[PDB]
Amino acid sequence: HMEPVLVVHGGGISCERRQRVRQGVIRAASLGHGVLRAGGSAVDAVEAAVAALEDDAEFNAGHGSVLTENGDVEMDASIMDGRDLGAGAVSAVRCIANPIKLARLVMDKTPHCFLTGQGAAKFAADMGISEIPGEQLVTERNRKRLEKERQLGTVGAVALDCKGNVAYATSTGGIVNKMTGRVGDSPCIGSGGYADNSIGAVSTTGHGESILKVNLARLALFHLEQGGKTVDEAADLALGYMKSRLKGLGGLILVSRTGEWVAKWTSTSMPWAAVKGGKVHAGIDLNDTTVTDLC
Amino acid sequence: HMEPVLVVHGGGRRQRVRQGVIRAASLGHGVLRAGGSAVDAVEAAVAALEDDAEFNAGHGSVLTENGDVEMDASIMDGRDLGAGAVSAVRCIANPIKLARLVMDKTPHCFLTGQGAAKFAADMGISEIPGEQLVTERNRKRLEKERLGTVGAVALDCKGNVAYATSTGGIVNKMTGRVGDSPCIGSGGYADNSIGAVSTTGHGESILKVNLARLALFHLEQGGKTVDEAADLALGYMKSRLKGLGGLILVSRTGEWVAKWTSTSMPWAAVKGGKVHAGIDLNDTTVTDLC
Ligand code: NA
Ligand code: NA
Repeated sequence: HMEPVLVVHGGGISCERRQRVRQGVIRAASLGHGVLRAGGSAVDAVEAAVAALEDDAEFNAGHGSVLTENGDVEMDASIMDGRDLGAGAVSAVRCIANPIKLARLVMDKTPHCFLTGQGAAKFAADMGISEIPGEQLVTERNRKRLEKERQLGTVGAVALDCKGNVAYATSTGGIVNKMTGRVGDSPCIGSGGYADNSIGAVSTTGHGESILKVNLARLALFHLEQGGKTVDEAADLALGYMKSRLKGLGGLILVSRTGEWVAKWTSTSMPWAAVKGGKVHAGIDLNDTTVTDLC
Repeated sequence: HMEPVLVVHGGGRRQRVRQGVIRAASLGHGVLRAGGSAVDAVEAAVAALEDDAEFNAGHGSVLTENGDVEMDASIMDGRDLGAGAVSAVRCIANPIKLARLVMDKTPHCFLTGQGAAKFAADMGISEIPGEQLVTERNRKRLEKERLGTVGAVALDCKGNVAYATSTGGIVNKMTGRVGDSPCIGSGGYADNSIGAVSTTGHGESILKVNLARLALFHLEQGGKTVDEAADLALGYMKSRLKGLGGLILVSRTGEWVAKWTSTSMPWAAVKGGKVHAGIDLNDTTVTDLC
């Protein structure tokens, strides 16, 4: 039996904002950790944590997603089971409250790993999931950001369950003013995340095009798997390469198969929280990390 | 200035198929001999395979559950890691040519569905009637259910590498299913520091192991040949997931290979005046370029 670990991240700050964002990552991580403490799977727990961050309007996924060039919300998500490399993903999903829950259904109920657009909507209907009015996903802060851009990152979770299984989930609204039908890294296995019981699990955030081009999640783990490196060093190398090769900035969370974990970023900030044992860890910048008793 | 290489593959009547891969690799190699880029050359080769009704890509793509064609394609420039991809494209003759415009004309790497059609429109590319991409063999195969991808890799005269991959997907597939072909690291990968790969076979498996980047991971922790890297990458997919397929690979120094674990994989390569081609472990031919 392994001691379970759940890590979450938000994206990339009106001080009353800092505090709600911090509260949101702590809530989603404690929620996912609760699943693991009850004997649920790593997959069950990442789904739960990421669906909570989707429902939280302060984060760029589900409700609160950034807007496309058309003032529309288009969402991407992916989930992976490190035991059998099971995977599900959805891209350019519209009018769906919880894209990560649809991605998990692609994984579990179809022989495919990735559905897009109208195909993903049809499958959602076949699963009994209802469409919601598009404007319910849109916030006034995001309308404003859209106008500004015409003259935020992802959400994610990694887990290690009591049986030694790892999983990631990632979900996002994308990048503000994106072209209709743009697909970023978050639904793409290898880039937005990767999970393998032989190594570990990763979920990423940042400049999606750079993340895709270096396959950042899978890269962090190649570094971990070849030896002589801790989770910290493996993550700094992977993010180090993205920055040096492409100038692309971002962040990642990583949990090894032995339960060591890290949150690292080369952007200015990355909301994150982790729960292991009886302690909750969280922060946003280099200097504001806190640790408190779980309850 | 390096000796240039172009490799192509098909998926998984045998003479027409063999002629196709050879025609495609010679076309792409001519681009390189004229001093065109690795990207130029992979685009040209895959577009030839798209146009050839014998290969599952572009004209000749397999049909979805609704008897429709939906195509995926990707391209990557190993010099700066530039990349473009499209998924679930309908009514477009040349998906790889759209993928290349995504790479060169947008600040994005991947477009899907109706957004990709809108971008095609912005670029001046016409939609064609959908039935034009449909052959009778494919209407037939769709009945029976009630072929893989195509690819190229290239090394050019200045030492740059690139891949392209394009596919119609899998017969009777779910609407909006996306496979490995448009996904960077899985349908292919290219990086001047190592090499380029393009893949074919069971797409979900190729996605789960990121087959293309995996082949290169084996190649880059040196003292391994391109053959060994391919067998390792492919051997892991077979053993871990029982997934079969194949790949083509060329290193930054010009060594190249075509490997597969499926029953066959049409392939061709052109290097130093010679054209190599095959379908099975047996029937390999080498002839001079004319
Ligand atoms: Na949200
Ligand atoms: Na074709």
